[PDB]
Amino acid sequence: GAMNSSNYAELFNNDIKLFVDDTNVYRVTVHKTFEGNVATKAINGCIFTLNPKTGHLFLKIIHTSVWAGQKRLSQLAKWKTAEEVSALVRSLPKEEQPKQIIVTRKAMLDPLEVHMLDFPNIAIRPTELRLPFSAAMSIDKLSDVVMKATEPQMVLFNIYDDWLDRISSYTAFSRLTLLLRALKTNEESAKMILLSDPTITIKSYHLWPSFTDEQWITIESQMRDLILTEYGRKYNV
Amino acid sequence: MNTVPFTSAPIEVTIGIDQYSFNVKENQPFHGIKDIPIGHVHVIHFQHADNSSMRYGYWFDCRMGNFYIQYDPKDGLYKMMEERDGAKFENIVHNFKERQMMVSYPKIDEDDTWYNLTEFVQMDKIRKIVRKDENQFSYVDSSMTTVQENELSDPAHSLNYTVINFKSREAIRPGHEMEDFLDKSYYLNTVMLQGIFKNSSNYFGELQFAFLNAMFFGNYGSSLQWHAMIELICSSATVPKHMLDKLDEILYYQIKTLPEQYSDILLNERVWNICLYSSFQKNSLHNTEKIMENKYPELL
Repeated sequence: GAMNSSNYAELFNNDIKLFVDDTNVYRVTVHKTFEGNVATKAINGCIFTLNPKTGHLFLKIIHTSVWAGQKRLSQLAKWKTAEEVSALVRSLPKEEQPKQIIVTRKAMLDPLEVHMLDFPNIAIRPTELRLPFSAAMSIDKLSDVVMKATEPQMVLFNIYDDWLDRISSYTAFSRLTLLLRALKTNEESAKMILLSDPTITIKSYHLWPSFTDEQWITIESQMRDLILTEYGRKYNV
Repeated sequence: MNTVPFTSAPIEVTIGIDQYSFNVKENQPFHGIKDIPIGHVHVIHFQHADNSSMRYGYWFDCRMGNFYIQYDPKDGLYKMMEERDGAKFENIVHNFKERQMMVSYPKIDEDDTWYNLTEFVQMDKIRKIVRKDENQFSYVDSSMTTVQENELSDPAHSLNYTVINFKSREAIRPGHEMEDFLDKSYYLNTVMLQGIFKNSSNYFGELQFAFLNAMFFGNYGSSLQWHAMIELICSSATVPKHMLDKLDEILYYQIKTLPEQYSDILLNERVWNICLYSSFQKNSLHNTEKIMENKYPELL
């Protein structure tokens, strides 16, 4: 069934599972044409496929050439996502194939289900959580690799850097989702909070700064304050 | 014109013959139905005055034998049987007519309803869906489940409709995932018509039989099956023109005949709104669309 607040700890048991988020697969700029009509220009996108227990991220870059000469691209985007996810699963050894795939948007269920018919024992699940994975292109290194790509390309990251060396998956996922939630609601402020101090650097093989434990506590409090501030502003509360 | 005599009527029962029905009282001198039109299948069905649960009945074709009804007080139901002694059977039928203890199949001459509802229904195909090869007629009731229902428990009592499943390997060619799911033409025309049903008539026959079982017995799995076969056609971009025109006629008479009070449970809102208004074939069911809008605009 659906994933919600109640069965939230299942993300961190030892059943292999992947989140799939398609929000950044088909990305466009909207502009005016010489004649004053509106047109879109696609830019590169990505499928964000993430093991929430281990941090392993499978970032499938979607090159604009995928769209060439195709109609109804927003619909096609869902099927391309499902195709790529299915191929990822086929590429993985049996003992690494997920037992579940949780799609962040219900519109991916039928596309993935159809693409996964060869894997009847992999369960395709929706979620009621309002996960902030669209904000993944707010992570500078992920955005840079997507925008520089010249061809379809799969790039592998650990989205938790080395945090699991010191904290649990549950805590790591909570940190990740707080950071991304903050980046979604107010990117400029979120990013200011993360880089303000130039003595805290990002390792070449990491996505986030090498905060100490105490500095992560200050950071997380700053991110929480940001999110609450923006809420009051949005709703005048 | 053929006859189905009844040995007696021991329990109060509503008797249906095709789209007609009569109330018969406990131990009323009722002894059968006459003037049944040769050339079509027919269904005789029952609903006991005491158990408005379990409607049941028998599909038959009088060209295939002499059939009669006899109440069984052990099993507590009106049973169809075959009389193999043609002479003994003409003798019963004549004596009962002479005493005028038989109702007349009450067909209006202008009325093609039953033909229109059963055009492609063929007794030999019914007997493959309802498998009971020692009888030439077929029992169906309210509670019988279909093979597909059984997959998601007694196989002897199952409705062996053709399994249709839009998210199956059968339905979806590898490498044409998105195409085949959005445009079911290959599932309809290659897999189902050319492969399994062999022709559109057998397909329409199963579709009409499923409808009639849902209507007459409130058989839920038949209703699922009827909607599935409709949807498969409406969700195919490439359908022979002769099948669309015939489908419009089939559906029109099914919608026309359905009891108004049952439109809630018998008509799947999603399917019908998708077939009439979203599907490739939205524009191809003009009579069915017109009757649906004028009779059940709520559902839409």
